[PDB]
Amino acid sequence: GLPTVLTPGSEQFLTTDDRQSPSAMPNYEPTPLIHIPGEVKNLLEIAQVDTLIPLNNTTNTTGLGMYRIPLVQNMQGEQVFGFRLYLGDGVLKTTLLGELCQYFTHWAGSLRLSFMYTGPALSSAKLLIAYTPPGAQGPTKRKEAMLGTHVVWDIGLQSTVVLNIPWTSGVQYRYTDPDTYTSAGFVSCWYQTSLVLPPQTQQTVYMLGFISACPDFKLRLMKDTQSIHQE
Amino acid sequence: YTGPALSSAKLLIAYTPPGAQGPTKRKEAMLGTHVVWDIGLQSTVVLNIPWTSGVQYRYTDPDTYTSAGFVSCWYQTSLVLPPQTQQTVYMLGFISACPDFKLRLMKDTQSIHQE
Amino acid sequence: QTLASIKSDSKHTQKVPSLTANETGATLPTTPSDSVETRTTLMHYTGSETTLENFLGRAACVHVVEIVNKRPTDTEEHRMQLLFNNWKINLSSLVQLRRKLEMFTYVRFDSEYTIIATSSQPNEAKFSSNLTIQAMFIPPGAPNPKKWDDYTWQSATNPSVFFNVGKSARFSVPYLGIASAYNCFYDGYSHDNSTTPYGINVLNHMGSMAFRVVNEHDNHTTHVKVRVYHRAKHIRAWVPRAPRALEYLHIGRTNYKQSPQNPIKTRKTISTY
Amino acid sequence: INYYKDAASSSSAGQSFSMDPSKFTEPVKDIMLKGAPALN
Amino acid sequence: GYSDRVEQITLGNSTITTQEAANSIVAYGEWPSFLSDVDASDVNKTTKPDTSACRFYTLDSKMWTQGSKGWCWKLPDALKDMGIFGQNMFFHSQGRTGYTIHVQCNATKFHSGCLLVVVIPEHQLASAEGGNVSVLYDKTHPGEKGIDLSEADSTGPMKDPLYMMDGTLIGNSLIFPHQFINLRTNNTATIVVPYINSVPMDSMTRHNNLSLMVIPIVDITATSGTTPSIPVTITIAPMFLELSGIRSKAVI
Amino acid sequence: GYSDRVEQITLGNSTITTQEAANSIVAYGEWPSFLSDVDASDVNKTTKPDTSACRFYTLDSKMWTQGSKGWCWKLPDALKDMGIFGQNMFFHSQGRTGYTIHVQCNATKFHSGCLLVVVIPEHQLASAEGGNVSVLYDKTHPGEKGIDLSEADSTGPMKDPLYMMDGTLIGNSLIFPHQFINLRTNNTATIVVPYINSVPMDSMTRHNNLSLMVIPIVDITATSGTTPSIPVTITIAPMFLELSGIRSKAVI
Repeated sequence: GLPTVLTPGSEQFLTTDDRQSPSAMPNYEPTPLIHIPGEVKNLLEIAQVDTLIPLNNTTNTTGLGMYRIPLVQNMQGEQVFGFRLYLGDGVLKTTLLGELCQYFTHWAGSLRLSFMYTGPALSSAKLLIAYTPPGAQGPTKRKEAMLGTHVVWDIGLQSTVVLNIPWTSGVQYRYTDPDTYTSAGFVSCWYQTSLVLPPQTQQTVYMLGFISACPDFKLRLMKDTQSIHQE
Repeated sequence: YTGPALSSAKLLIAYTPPGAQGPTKRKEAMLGTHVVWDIGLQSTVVLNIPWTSGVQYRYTDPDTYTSAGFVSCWYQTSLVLPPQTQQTVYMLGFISACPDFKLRLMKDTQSIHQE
Repeated sequence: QTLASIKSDSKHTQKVPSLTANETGATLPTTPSDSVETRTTLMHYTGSETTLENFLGRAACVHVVEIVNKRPTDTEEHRMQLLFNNWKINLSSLVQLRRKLEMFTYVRFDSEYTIIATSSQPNEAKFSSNLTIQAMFIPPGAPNPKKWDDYTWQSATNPSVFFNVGKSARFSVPYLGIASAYNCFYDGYSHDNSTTPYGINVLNHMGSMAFRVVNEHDNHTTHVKVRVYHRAKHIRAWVPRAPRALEYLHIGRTNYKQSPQNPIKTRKTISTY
Repeated sequence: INYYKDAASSSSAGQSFSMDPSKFTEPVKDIMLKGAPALN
Repeated sequence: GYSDRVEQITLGNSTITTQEAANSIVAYGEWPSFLSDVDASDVNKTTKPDTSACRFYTLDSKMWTQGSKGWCWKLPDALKDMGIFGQNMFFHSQGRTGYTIHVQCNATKFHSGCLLVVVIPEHQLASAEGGNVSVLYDKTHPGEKGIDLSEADSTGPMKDPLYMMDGTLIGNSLIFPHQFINLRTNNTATIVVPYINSVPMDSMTRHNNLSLMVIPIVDITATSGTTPSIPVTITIAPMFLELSGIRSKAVI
Repeated sequence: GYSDRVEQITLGNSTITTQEAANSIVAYGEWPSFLSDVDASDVNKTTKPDTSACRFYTLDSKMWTQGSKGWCWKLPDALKDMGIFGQNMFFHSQGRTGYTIHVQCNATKFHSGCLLVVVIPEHQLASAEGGNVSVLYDKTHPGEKGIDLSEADSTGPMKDPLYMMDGTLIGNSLIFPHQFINLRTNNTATIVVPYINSVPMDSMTRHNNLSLMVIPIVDITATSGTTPSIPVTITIAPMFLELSGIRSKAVI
């Protein structure tokens, strides 16, 4: 009989532990695995897939209206949209990326936004998409927005613009959950020129917002989400 | 020494090993380990207090048995200030471990409390 | 081994190691051999005891909570009545540890926790009960239980620990950042606003640890105190600083009493031995 | 000797280091205890 | 030959010349330098203003008289109005820099007294009110004015220099990079400090890195005459200024 | 580099540090050393107390004021009460030693005046009474007190410093190992003296070897103020102390 010593933690149940254990079904032979399309190895593979942003989550907006960003006629220098950038909250709370990230405490790495213009082929516009790093409020004017990271989008033949939002942080990781200290700043869009529709045409046109992780996107520590409850 | 550049003094810095009391007189102090400090151009004197012990370790906490003796300073000559000058001047004392300094066994301090 | 001292005989020279200038900020090393004649002798010492690792590597009580086994009362939240008790993690609570950590500006380590539960029955209980205690780690942004038996306790993604009263749990937690080192102090704000809170509380987002008595209500109230101990591992620290002299008032603050007691004891005269 | 894979689970090894007090005692640019005057 | 007490510091388009100085200090034995490619987490190409910012700026001098308690400045805050450096602090999300700090205090051979100049990283201040009261932004960001420990302020930080506004005795503050100005010998202190943080780069406005304190350990005095009054001048320069994340000027 | 005016003397467990000194003197160009096997006539194995005796001892300081005539100490007598050295003088029949002698006298740049420090071997003193009167033991062996040339004593030695208590003019005393303390420059004198005798070893009590005299050639004075008074401190150490002939403590 080998002398042994027990240590603190003996017989504890730790839900994150990994140990070997006896099989309840000795010599069992599992059903052979066949090729099934769509195998997933990492959640980060999923995080890189674009999903829609319910950006127009305004009061009294219903149905699919939340995923439609209105653009209209003769607006110049006006704000199209804007939101404080949160990963596990705000307008991104219910996105795929958002929900995946709600399972993690910390997040680092760049994000991508993209916008699809769905208006008439004969229409045109130029939009400014801008990102304002932490340490400032707003922007409230295009003149402020242009001082951040931005792209001017020529809504022409190609319908989609991609804005890569860089990891503008002095902190290696930010919190997924809302946090003043590690806040990610703001995202906004302004009319660079204006929406122009064919003569005598008056209507609202829309664009769709999308979000995905960049290849450099990182998630650090798993946790439960706040997006589900049970009685 | 932080007094006037025009001032001067000589101080005796002395260490008295365990097994004696005082010193009460300079004549006693001079019999221990000492240095005479010429307070001139360089402002700082360093006195290395040797491990004058028959015991390999002393207690950090007050202890008669392992007491470390006494430190004292005497006016070797006197403080001399420029003519017609009358004032107190000061010096600052510093302490540090020598390269041979050793600490042997960790314990809680008595310098903090909590309710 | 190395020498503590090297034999040195009487000197009469131009080199004077005994004179310097502390104004430089230097603390140039000197030895007894610079002031007195000396015998050659060995250190017989490695300094192992004084390593940072050994200093901050001893377990210390961090926090104590109390939870009970009691029939829920309709009029009180399960936090008002201690059926469940969520500790916000902060090593500053029990100040002996706090000082040892505050001695450095930046500290990095992995943590090891030990959790010990003890029950008591101050009432007319007819028998003891070795209650099962659950601890759940709740990272920032994770759901905070509302009820002792809430869905949150499923711990689908939250690390959790189960142990019995009289037993203990032990586990390691890797350095949680988010920075490259933990800050002991923070001379700043969460953001640029006059009314924003000042100090390390800004950065202390380690989440919280929820405790629960797993067992259903018995026929009497049982009180369980859970003591959490912490030990650092693989410890690195930067920029040492002077230890606090005055009594601490509140967690995360360097505040002290408006009329503090001078830490320095006095004597009748500078000449008193 | 290691039973777990996370580094955090390892024991508090175990590697001593030499001392380097010069960071705190001799940060002063270009000096040495030569017995030479500190300021000249 | 050369003497340690005589030195010239050239930085950008500015110089400092000293004749009575103590050897300068390079805090923790390390020079200021730029962020490496293995430290950085910021994907944005950084800006290096060099000369335009990395030059000496002088803060309004303060008078040292008997009874003075000492003064404290915060960095980078103290330089927030200093030309380009100042402006860069508000146009960038984050930045990184070391400093060269010079404390100057002239006197004659008939004067005595001694200042302690200490640079304290992350000097989290105690509120004057004690209790659980925090210190307001306005009182931790005085800019050039600094904090005069001689001036009462019921909403400010603790002022009594015995404790360096944090419950820690001044006697042990010498653990921090420091230098004395002993009017007997040197009349200036010089300290070079590398960027120190847990984060590669950080906000230049919501957070200070260094706290520069100058405390009259020994009161100023003359051999004769009335209470002396000697100005104390502080000159500070960014060493390796690296900036990132350009955006609309911060408003605070 | 180094300057001649700055020096450290380490001896036994004691040190002396000077910043304003003249180059020390080694009398007659020879260092103190131990008796060789071709000098000795004493068959008794000698004792070499080393550190226990060969350390600096300080004699009670005397004040230098205008009108002071100077002072004289006899060696080894002056050290007869100095701890171990002292005791060894009485427990041994004979002994041998050289000395290091330090005369210290601090002053400011507003002071002037000059001491002459002379070590005179076999300084046979003239009696105050002149004639054929000898000087009594008691007056040649004052110990630490020394002989104050300013103090009248009808039974003591001649006191007028013009002649160094022996009918020989002071002007020519510079033939002996000597050094000046010119308050203008140095503030201390250092003289190292080898054992000097016709006999390898000798009594430590019936005979002195050296006579240390300190004479204010130029009276102490200040540029302004009242008559100055500056202490003169003398510190002396045995160099190579060699003893022989242990016996019951001498009683005198």
